[PDB]
Amino acid sequence: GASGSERLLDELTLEGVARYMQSERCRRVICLVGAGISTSAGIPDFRSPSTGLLEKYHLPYPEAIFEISYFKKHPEPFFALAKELYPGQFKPTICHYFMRLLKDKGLLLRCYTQNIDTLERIAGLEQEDLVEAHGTFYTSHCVSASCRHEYPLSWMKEKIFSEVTPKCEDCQSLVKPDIVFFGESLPARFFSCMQSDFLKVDLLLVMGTSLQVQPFASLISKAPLSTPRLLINKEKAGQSDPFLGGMDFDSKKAYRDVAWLGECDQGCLALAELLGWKKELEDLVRREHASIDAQS
Ligand SMILES: Cc1cc(C)nc(SCC(=O)Nc2cccc(COc3ccccc3)c2)n1
Ligand SMILES: [Zn+2]
Repeated sequence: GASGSERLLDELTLEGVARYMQSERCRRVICLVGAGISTSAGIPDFRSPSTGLLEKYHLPYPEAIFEISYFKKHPEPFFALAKELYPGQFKPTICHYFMRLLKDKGLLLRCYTQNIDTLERIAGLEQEDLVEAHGTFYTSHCVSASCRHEYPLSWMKEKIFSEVTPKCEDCQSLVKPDIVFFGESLPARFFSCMQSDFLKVDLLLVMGTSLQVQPFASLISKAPLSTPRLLINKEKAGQSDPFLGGMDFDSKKAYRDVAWLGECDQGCLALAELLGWKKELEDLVRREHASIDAQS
């Protein structure tokens, strides 16, 4: 039920969420994550103005570089932009490894991500664990329907840096990263998984997303009425627009939604510490970071 029935959280705080998580009531967690979980890895949110998408690629207009139609006839700008924005290193954040701990602890049902940077995979989430709602750079495909040859990121990276427009070795068609361009539908996996997972969820962990991009944002409304929802984000997000239901953190009717405001790494660290996981998290991160730093 809603605010009229027995609530699952004993209090609407990070401390209440932690007690809930270590109770028998909470077995299956869905993470919903966005660009906010990767900024501390040095990957800007290209939707944040302070980063902002300087682009004299001589486009007929700015949005074209995001459009699938334009890409297919003029791919060079996109791949030039891809070389410019290519991360200098792929080191997942404390937040990413917190989700790996969730997996290790048997609590992770699914991570739905809006990010295309592959850090969830590098952190040790497996394909079965992931719904990459906006696609990913991890794999690319020949765009010809009769071919659709798949290429790994290692192949696409070399093409991007060598500034050679990637073409299929089998048919010489364009090869496109598996990211969702404007004009493309979200992956079928998104809708298939959503239909099943939200029947099974005990906790929504919403991290590093302002829940402004649809249909990803609508995911929070697919939770059962009783399911607690914890937002870890720099700003409060997900409340209904008073002009145009969503999160209710602060009203007298609030019963299940909690907002922890700050950096995602710091919120996840705080939650891990409550859970008694801080040493485990520290050890995992320092080990994986050391390994990545030492890549030779
Ligand atoms: C493995 C890996 C490799 C790379 C090139 N980038 C990343 S993450 C950093 C990042 O944002 N990169 C990037 C590259 C190109 C375009 C855009 C944004 O424009 C679009 C255009 C169409 C669909 C979606 C987004 C962003 N990760
Ligand atoms: Zn092909």
